Amino acid sequence: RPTFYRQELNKTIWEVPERYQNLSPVGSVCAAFDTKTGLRVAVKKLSRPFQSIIHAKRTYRELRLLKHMKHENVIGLLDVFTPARSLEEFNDVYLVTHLMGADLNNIVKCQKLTDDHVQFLIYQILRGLKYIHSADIIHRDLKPSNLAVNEDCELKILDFATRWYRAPEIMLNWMHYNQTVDIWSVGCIMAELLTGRTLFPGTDHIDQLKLILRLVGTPGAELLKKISSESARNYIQSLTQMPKMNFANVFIGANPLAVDLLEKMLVLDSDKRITAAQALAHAYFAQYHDPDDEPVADPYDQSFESRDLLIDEWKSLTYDEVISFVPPP
Ligand SMILES: Cc1ccc(NC(=O)c2ccc(CN3CCN(C)CC3)cc2)cc1Nc1nccc(-c2cccnc2)n1
Ligand SMILES: CCCCCCCCO[C@@H]1O[C@H](CO)[C@@H](O)[C@H](O)[C@H]1O
Repeated sequence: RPTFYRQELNKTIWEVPERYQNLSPVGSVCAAFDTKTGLRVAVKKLSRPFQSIIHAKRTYRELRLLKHMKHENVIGLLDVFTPARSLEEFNDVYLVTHLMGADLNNIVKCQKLTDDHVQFLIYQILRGLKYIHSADIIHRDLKPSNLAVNEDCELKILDFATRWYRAPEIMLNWMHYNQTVDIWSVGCIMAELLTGRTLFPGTDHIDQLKLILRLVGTPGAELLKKISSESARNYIQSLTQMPKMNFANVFIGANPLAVDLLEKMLVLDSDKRITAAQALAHAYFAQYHDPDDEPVADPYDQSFESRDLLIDEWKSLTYDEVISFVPPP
């Protein structure tokens, strides 16, 4: 067991192994210098991990999730620790990842992208997503500030305005969503990268749905067939502004294939939305698409998700996960 040390930061007690030095708060996440490796790291101290049942499950969910992600386009776990010598002391959890230089927002402000940047950047997201999706994990909150990019235009997916990127079925509250909610988002992100501006800058969610509907159009028979509620079906029709544009005239100076890919991602009907795996093979990624370098996830046991347990059991589960962690090489 390493030796620990205490520090008060922006009115909060951080205690970490001395391995991590020079903590400085970026937002409760500090940047720190991992002296084992000389690399800058990010340290998250989970707020009130075991305060309620809901908190306890999320603590656990995030640990499991971080312990599973092992792909170059997705954030991974360097370290997890607790200053606690035992289960009974266990009340803090800290997670460690690579520190990130920039997110997609920063890249946006700082340089105007080549077509070739947009291809390489979206390619990485999709390759990340084919790996998340293959584990039956749905991101749900893809947006530029959750995409980290280094100096070589390499990208990692993480999770820390969200709605600009949300699939419309989420904003119309179905209890059941599939993985292609994440593809809606990728298309919102791509569009932004090519156009320089936000595709649906909605003041509120109904504003969002309106902008969506005038660009992609009102749903086909085939999709109206799948909506059970008359109220829903009426409400949707109730938009209802100046018609399905052109789409292609919103992106006029862009690469014809980019625009084609975007047409297959920004499909109202999530049954018809292109998947990450299919999107990988779309001609717009001809420069990067390598079929033998696009791996899928190991089996991932999320039977815990359906489970309703006591704080202490969630706290115990989380403790086993902490104790059994194996650092990467
Ligand atoms: C230190 C840490 C601990 C945990 C996480 N967690 C995650 O990144 C994550 C990734 C994917 C998911 C996927 N997921 C599936 C289900 N749902 C609903 C969404 C979540 C969730 C959390 C990130 C980090 N890293 C992190 N977080 C925020 C900011 C920074 C950071 C800040 C500044 C400079 N460099 C890095 N670094
Ligand atoms: C206002 C524009 C939004 C129209 C409704 C979005 C259509 C979303 O698509 C729907 O996704 C569901 C969610 O899992 C699936 O069950 C349905 O099969 C699919 O058609």
